[PDB]
Amino acid sequence: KMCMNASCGTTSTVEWKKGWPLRSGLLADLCYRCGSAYESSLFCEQFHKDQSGWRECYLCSKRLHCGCIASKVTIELMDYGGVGCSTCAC
Amino acid sequence: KMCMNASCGTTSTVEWKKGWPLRSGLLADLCYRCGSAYESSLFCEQFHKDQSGWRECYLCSKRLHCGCIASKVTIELMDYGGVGCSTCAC
Ligand SMILES: [Zn+2]
Ligand SMILES: [Zn+2]
Ligand SMILES: [Zn+2]
Ligand SMILES: [Zn+2]
Ligand SMILES: [Zn+2]
Ligand SMILES: [Zn+2]
Repeated sequence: KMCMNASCGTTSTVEWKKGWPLRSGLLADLCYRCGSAYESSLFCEQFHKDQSGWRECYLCSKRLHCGCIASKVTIELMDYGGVGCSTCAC
Repeated sequence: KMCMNASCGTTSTVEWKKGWPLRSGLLADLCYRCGSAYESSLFCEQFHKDQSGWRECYLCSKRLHCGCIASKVTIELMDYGGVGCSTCAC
């Protein structure tokens, strides 16, 4: 196992964890630190701050990391453009 | 019918066209101008230049409008972050 957080990529951790669904449909491997962040639903806030792709929810203005598999399940693409939190879209 | 391009929204056009799949699974209505842009695969280049969400393909650096239903079918979310054109990912 290797942690699938590119900025991390450790092979040693006190405990392995699971992350997002891969394009294979299988579930990514994360180290204890990165996996804890993912479970907290703050993976992209913690690791992808500098990256391109951030938009704002159309209703609450929460920052949403688009074009990113790690946040895919929490972002709704809206019918006429833009994105919403799963809360605010549904 | 009303063109589902928010910057447009006309109700009069010489010819109606179809756009992206809606979250209902049905297919959006676009006027002749916006629909032509969509068929050309340059809708987001033509209308969403100023918007947030643009990333670069991990391999060819093409600009890809993420968090956007109009480009959803042309963008692959990669297993470890970032995006690729359908060409470069597959
Ligand atoms: Zn890690
Ligand atoms: Zn992210
Ligand atoms: Zn929201
Ligand atoms: Zn139009
Ligand atoms: Zn777009
Ligand atoms: Zn590409």
